[PDB]
Amino acid sequence: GHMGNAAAAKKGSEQESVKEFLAKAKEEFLKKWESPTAQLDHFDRIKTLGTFGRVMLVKHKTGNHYAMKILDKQKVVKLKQIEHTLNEKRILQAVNFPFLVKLEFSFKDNSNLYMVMEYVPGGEMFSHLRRIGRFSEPHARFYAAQIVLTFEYLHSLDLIYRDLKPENLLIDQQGYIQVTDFGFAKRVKGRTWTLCGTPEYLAPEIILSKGYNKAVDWWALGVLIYEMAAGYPPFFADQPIQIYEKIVSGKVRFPSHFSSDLKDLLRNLLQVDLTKRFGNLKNGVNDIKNHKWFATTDWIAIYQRKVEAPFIPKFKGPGDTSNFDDYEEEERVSINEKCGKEFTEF
Amino acid sequence: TTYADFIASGRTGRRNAIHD
Ligand SMILES: O=S(=O)(O)c1cccc2cnccc12
Ligand SMILES: O=S(=O)(O)c1cccc2cnccc12
Repeated sequence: GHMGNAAAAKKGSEQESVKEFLAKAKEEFLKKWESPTAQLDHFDRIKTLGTFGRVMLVKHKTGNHYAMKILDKQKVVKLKQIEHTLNEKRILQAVNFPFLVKLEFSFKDNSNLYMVMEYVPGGEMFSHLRRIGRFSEPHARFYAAQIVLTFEYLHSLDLIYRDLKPENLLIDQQGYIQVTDFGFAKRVKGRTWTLCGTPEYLAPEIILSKGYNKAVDWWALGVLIYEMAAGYPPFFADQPIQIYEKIVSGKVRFPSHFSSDLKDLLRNLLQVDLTKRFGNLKNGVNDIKNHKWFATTDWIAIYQRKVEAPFIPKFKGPGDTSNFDDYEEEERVSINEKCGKEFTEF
Repeated sequence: TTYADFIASGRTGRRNAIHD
């Protein structure tokens, strides 16, 4: 067969150790989920890092920098995101993984909800990808491996993520990925039905109004790996409806510089037939982790953050924001409480 | 090229989620 005796025994033991790690991780998650912080004047507001509202760099007045997310309650209501948003705070307080951004404080006032997270200073993968143009296959693989491990973790907790895209992946000071934005994350032991996500990254079963499951995240991983290695996504067009036509068609074309191993992996991730899509089969995530394109990946070394990253962003000190774009800076909290009943639990 | 078609699409910037 493909593996000799030593190799097969090593892989077997590695897979059983993953099961052991995940069982403990699910126990910690459920304990925190069952039994889950500050105020606006505790922080000096510095500048706006990104755009329901804005994310701002703040300095806690222990001197540490954080990214403070500000959500207008009326906006959350108008976009019908009330349950998605209360759930995002609950998920972020309860999970724990090296590639998931860490929530440190939460609170609210008359008009806004606030989530204070660790500041990830290296900027969005999106910016780096558009600037460099495309990532080499080893560079794309280093990032992909972190997403594989992160989805393996989240899916073991029965959480579907549903918003993978380079815009939602931050690069930290060591060049590793931080997943942000859990507004669409949900516990789904079986199926769920909400039409949500980003057009380029939607699995066909979402577009076709089906009940769907965590397999949509593995489709989205295929889209991400393709966009990282090509510089552009596998399905695009002027308007979303034409993008959906390409996604459901069952056809994908690849750049001539893609390796044969990469094309084979992507044809198995970007698989319209759910009975054939990697991540959705009897062997689960092992079909992905054991694929030839990942043969050089040391999964435990990635998890321990012992692999040298291909890209280390510029860090000129604490509070440096040079990796983020510039946005217009605004100041206001209403004298009356907005949407009090809808957000009582936040 | 496919890259030129990507530029022509107008969807090269940060992309919004559906609910926007
Ligand atoms: O904003 S929520 O309350 O979360 C919400 C979720 C789903 C459908 C909705 C339809 N009309 C109003 C609100 C809705
Ligand atoms: O500014 S954003 O890119 O929207 C963003 C969102 C959530 C957490 C973040 C942590 N550090 C930097 C930026 C962050």
